[PDB]
Amino acid sequence: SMTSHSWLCDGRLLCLHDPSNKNNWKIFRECWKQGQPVLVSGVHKKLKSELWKPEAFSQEFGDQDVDLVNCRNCAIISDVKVRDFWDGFEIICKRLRSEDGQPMVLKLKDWPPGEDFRDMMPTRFEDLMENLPLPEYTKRDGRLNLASRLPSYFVRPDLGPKMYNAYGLITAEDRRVGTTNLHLDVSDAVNVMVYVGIPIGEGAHDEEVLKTIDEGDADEVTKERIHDHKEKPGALWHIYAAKDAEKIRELLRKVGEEQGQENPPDHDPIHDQSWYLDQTLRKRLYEEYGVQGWAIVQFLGDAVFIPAGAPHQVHNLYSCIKVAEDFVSPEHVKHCFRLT
Ligand SMILES: Nc1ccccc1Nc1ccccn1
Ligand SMILES: [Cl-]
Ligand SMILES: [Cl-]
Ligand SMILES: [Cl-]
Ligand SMILES: [Cl-]
Ligand SMILES: [Mn+2]
Repeated sequence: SMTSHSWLCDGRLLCLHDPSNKNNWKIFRECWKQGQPVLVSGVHKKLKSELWKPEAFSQEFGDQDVDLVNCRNCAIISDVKVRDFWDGFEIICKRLRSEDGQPMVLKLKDWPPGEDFRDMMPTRFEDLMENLPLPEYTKRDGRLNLASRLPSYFVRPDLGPKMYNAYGLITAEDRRVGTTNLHLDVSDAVNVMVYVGIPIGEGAHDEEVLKTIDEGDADEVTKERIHDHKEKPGALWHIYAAKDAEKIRELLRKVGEEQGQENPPDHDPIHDQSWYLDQTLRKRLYEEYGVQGWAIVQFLGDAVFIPAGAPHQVHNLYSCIKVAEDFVSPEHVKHCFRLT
């Protein structure tokens, strides 16, 4: 039976089922006021699927110059053509190779660059912005988006959206690396999975993906979305409450010191964007500091709502295209104020 919502993370995460329902705010706003993330499924069914394919991005934009990041070691690959990234998205035998001769796991850095998404891709911009869930919060002019209404005493988000494109992490060693390291934003964000690419050439890679989700602490209902409904999983997220950010900074100062980093006692390991919390570090955070997070698997068409101030990290299971929009809800406006 079609239902308004369900729960993940053993009751700790709201999952809304219908992305465009005018009644969603009534369920959403109580969870949001408490500083919880929220998942909305089914956004892919609202979009024009032909606009969100890796082959179309290569054909239309392939001659642009870009930088890539090697996710395994954080090395920058400078001034290559964007087709060198897109043509290897799903076909492993076409990927740029490291010196060891392996195909690299790559992230496309800042593309489209800065605020240029709308100018470069006007049909994509329209398709995304018209189908975002919770539109009074997420649209540039929504009644509960304060972004366009605040004075300079508040940090205002840039004009979006922003596109986040990266290969899937593959090996047992890759389980300890992030696609995007632990960081926080002073604005709220909605992040939509518009495409998941399951590769070929080393296709048969299904078992390291299950072990990553299991060791990632994903709940039993999340696991049933794969085995029972055959949905395509894109990325594993860990999100922490804004109120736990300083305890996470204390853990990462102690670990920085154990590993022989030499940091001033006030330095900010979350702002540095240099850490990925692996199974060892997540268990340490829980046992030693009393901090629990939310382990979230984002499937094709899932929109993840990330509260302002909430530390979070992302680990791609397969090749992903994500599009995100920042906004300023009244619930969380304290996080972007420049005083006290
Ligand atoms: N998605 C949703 C959200 C809030 C309120 C109602 C719905 N819709 C619905 C449709 C059939 C049966 C029961 N609920
Ligand atoms: Cl808050
Ligand atoms: Cl376009
Ligand atoms: Cl709304
Ligand atoms: Cl990062
Ligand atoms: Mn972020």
